[PDB]
Amino acid sequence: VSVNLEAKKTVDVMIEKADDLNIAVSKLENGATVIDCGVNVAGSFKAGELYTKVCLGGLADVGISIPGDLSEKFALPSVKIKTDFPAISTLGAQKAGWSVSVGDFFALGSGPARALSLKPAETYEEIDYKDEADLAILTLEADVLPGEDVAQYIADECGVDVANVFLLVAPTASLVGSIQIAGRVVENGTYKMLEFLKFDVKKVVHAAGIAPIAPIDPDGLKAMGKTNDAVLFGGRTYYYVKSEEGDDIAAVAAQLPSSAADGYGKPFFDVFKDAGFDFYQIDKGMFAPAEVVINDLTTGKLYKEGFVNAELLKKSFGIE
Amino acid sequence: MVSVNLEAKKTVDVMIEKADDLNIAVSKLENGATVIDCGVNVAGSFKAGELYTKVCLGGLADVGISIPGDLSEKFALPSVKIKTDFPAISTLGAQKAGWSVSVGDFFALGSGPARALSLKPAETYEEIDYKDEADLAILTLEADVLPGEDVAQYIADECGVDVANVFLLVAPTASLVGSIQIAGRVVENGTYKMLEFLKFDVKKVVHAAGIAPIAPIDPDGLKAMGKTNDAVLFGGRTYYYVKSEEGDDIAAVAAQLPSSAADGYGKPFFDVFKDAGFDFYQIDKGMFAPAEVVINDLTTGKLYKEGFVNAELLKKSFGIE
Amino acid sequence: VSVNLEAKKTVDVMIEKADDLNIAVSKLENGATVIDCGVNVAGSFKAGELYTKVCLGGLADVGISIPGDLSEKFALPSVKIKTDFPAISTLGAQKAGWSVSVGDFFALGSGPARALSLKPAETYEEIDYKDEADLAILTLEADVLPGEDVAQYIADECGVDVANVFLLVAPTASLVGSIQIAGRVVENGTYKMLEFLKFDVKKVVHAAGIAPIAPIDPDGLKAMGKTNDAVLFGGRTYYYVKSEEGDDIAAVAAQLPSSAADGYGKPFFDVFKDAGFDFYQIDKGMFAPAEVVINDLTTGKLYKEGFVNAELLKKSFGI
Repeated sequence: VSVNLEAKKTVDVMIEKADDLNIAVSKLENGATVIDCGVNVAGSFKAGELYTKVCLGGLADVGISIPGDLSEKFALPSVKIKTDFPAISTLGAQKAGWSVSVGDFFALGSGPARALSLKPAETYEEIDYKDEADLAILTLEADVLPGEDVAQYIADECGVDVANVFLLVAPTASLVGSIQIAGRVVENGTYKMLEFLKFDVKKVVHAAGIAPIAPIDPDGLKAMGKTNDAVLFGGRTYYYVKSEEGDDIAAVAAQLPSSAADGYGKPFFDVFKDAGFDFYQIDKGMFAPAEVVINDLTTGKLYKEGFVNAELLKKSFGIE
Repeated sequence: MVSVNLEAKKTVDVMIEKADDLNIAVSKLENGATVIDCGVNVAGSFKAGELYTKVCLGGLADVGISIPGDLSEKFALPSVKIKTDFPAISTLGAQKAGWSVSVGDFFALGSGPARALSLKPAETYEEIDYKDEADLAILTLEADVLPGEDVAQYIADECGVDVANVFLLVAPTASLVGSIQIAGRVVENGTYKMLEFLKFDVKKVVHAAGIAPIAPIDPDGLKAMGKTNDAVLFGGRTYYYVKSEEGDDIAAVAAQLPSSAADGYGKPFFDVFKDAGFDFYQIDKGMFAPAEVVINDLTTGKLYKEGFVNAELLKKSFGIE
Repeated sequence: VSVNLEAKKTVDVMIEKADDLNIAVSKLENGATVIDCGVNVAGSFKAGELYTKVCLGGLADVGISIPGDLSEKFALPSVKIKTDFPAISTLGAQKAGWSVSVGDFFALGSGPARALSLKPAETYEEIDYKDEADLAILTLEADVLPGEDVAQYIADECGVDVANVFLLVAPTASLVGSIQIAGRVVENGTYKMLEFLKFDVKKVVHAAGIAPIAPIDPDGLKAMGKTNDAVLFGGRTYYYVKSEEGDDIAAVAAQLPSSAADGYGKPFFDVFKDAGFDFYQIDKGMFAPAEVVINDLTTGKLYKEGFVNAELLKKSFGI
């Protein structure tokens, strides 16, 4: 299964329905396409949904719901994810694993083009996947549009013609930004499983999750904080795994939630501030869902750890 | 400039092709207009109600019917969810029931895209800076009987289209599609209150979403009006993403918007309407508003939340403990 | 409306997208099609959704929602159903009313082929429906794939050529099993209406419901238990009915939930174990949704009976 060929099905919908989605498609002088989903345009709920689905290599279903009840409790529009290709979609494609630095353009790149450039190499080793395709689709969290030199750099790294590169872009501080980041709820768990817990994510057979769409804050530092908090305080995840002899799934579940990290307990913006706006001072294990539920198909066991913390989410977003 | 009639026609064509699957009935009038019965002599269906509602929004919103996942003892009902990235155009340019249709003994409020050709009422279109241009007109009608040839001819003439290119969708208040389409007005009730009562410029609403329960169907048209209003006024949640300008007081828009800000809030609408001697004039029109309102001001990053979903009044309205 | 012809629309998507859905399509030498949705394959969320839609004869919408609000409350991925053909979809097709026993293959058969073989006959009389079709589509809750003899038995019972038989199969203990059993939340109430309450289910005009996907347990008895429990402690239903003079809809509503049954209150596995693993000692009225909501369109009345029991769901699932 090819993440670039599969994601191209959704890129084609985005391009055909650009006007309906409040996004803007441009062609660079070299033939690459840029799809502005939030820099100079508003984007839309559906554009955010489709952008997230392209980050996932087309190997997940993405929806926007309003979960929550007939009661006084706080509820928000939320992004739900379902995937039956959990390592490939979330780590082979969605993870923002490519540092894109060209002139004054700096952004983390996500999406299926990462599975042609193999960014980073160790992820593709561990999930035993690589793509083969003649087009490359990357999504970029950035406050400006990339130009011709960024497209050429991505083309060369992916081994494709630059006229076959497609770049989707939206700032952190946009609706599409809030949606795509909430849509990383499942990814934050599989990456913590792989990098921090040393759990083999090829064992995760199915996965789903949901996290709220953070309010959009025009300050990019504040938007980083509120969008991370959406996942960390508001996210729920469900992983269906096939354990093997010697695995300790109860420990994986207990270790996974954001609350197991050191420095947990404050809105991200405040954590990052306490840390001197420096990542060396931050436990990256904090980047994880609020709540983790794991069904081990090998034993029939169900584990539930963490919980959604509505008080900390409301603190983050500025409401009582 | 997007056309609400041409966009809604994509959904009308699915309703026509799938009419038997949807439990609705399409007829052709002798003057060539099309009538789509979604509840007068037919049962309609969940999907008919979804699609009816999408047509009322001009095709410029997504509409779903959710069955809530809530593993607790709390009361929960099937609900209508709305998402729109054209908020004033979809909800006010199309959805709002701004046309009083009175022809012989047929009387109903007309909603949907045809309003944006007949400009009903004029001030809405001036304030949202939108008018359609189309050679067909689609109107939905909350009525207990099917409209005939003269009603279609009147709508065609007011819309400046040929009557053969008129499409009328009809469902009683007291029907499944009536409860769905009125729950689907959850976002509209806030945008119209912003425009008409709070004098807020709704062209500043960039995105909007909302959800409201589907009221139980009561065969008494006056009781059905009360229960379906109550679904929004007590059960509706709304989410408005706005771009404020200097001098706006978004905190005050948020606080002023919910149904509970109105005088007379606090009883089922049937009882409010009766205590008021069944006359719309004795009613605070600010009462027609969502239960809960959340506003994200994109200009500042602020989040505001006002009002609340009132389960006790939904249960009282619907007759359950 | 033909439940076989309508379900074939979904079968065709399952066939075309088999690799994308982690299911396996095979053809037997006699030309029948077997679609393995969980025996030797993982299946998927979308396979389970489409399997459940095929069980309902294509006459319902099925979704998988990822509920999970902003609170400490337990929430699980759940299956939602909406239907405007409630007796035909849930009893004429979905109900697992056909005992399939051929050699050492034993399973209950669900889906549209039941409306050709008329299994059982009384259901088709009471709902006033029968199909007419030249293909037959059956779903089977089984731990092994059926072979040519099972396909030929189905073909002959349904009056079709075996080359036009389609069998979908998944074990109880699989993702598709958990999904398709949670998808029976509305059927559990319509069957109990017809069989236990003697209520005429042709009066149900619309219906919807939702139940959680149970955790998958590889023990088939424990899987039977946990997937039952998803509906009987976790399921909500909504029936829109048209009562007539003489009907007592308040009594229907009160008598329908799982909690009105004898032996209610323990996870099903434990109920069943106490019963000596014998369906004779079990009140089958316990196979009902946890919560029942009825709107009587003739009167405008709303009734709500039963309730979701999150503590017993948690007990059943071991958390």
